[PDB]
Amino acid sequence: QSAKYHRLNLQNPAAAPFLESYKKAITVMLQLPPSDARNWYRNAFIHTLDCPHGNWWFVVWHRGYTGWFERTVRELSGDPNFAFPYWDWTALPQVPDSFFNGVLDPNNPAFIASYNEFYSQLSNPMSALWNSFSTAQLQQMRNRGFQSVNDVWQAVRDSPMFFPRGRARTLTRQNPGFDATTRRAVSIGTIRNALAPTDFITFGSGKTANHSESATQGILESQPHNNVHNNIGGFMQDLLSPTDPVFFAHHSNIDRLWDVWTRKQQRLGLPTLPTGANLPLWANEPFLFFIGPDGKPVAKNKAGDYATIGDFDYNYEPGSGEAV
Ligand SMILES: [Cu+2]
Ligand SMILES: [Cu+2]
Ligand SMILES: [Cu+2]
Ligand SMILES: [Cu+2]
Ligand SMILES: [Cu+2]
Repeated sequence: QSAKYHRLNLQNPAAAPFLESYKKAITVMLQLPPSDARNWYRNAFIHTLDCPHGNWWFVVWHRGYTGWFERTVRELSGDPNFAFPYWDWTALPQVPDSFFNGVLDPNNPAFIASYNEFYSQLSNPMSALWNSFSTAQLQQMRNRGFQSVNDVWQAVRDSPMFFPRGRARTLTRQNPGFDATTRRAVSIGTIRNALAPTDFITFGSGKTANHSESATQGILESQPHNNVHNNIGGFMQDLLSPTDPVFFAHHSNIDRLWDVWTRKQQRLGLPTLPTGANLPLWANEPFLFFIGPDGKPVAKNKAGDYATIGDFDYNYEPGSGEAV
């Protein structure tokens, strides 16, 4: 658990400068040309293109994506100590009041206001990106049902995934609280249920052949993760969710709950990952779309590279977890 960087509770007074650094980076990334892969919308589209939902690649893909984006925020904030604070929704079952301030709020006029402007600004860059894809990357797009960039845009338009100014979230500063179901989903009882499994698949959601396929889900994915996404509403209810800065605070917390689970398993001398023939099936899954803090494609392009915190070199201030 020794590490250079420290993911703190966003309610920790020592986290406050990191939330100001996050606002500085968001402003930079909204101002970068969408030819730069660290542009705010370019970053969100990595999620649309490659995120697994409803399978055993859930926690590990999100560990990869959050750790790379953490480096990008560190770089573009000029804050060399930056680490993503976590939203402990078990302790704070509401959108944090701090995420309604400045560019932490995706209704802020610094954000693209309309689908029309979004398409205008991102269409040529996303076509250029498509035209650059390797054989391997085009196979990932085929596995996801995308034959061209315009199939991605059809999904963006028809879902819909983009929300205009005033609708970027459903929850508001005045009424930021979760509904009864989502309050239960983030309750200490449900979190303890989420941590109880003693094998990776039951913890982290069901095995599939490729990470664009849907399977049975674990508690961590199906209850606190999914219910929080949908109760926030707007961007957070669909696959351009990382448009909302709170996405990374939500995922800092999910990743903390994984760290809690791994340490619980280690204490009991039980496996922390899939075992036997399942281990290479899981570890060898291609993750081909991550962007480093220099805006270049990353070398670490398989799920197994992200099994541990590893090179990302962060630890957690302890939060809501198992009964001691
Ligand atoms: Cu330190
Ligand atoms: Cu996701
Ligand atoms: Cu630098
Ligand atoms: Cu620099
Ligand atoms: Cu999520």
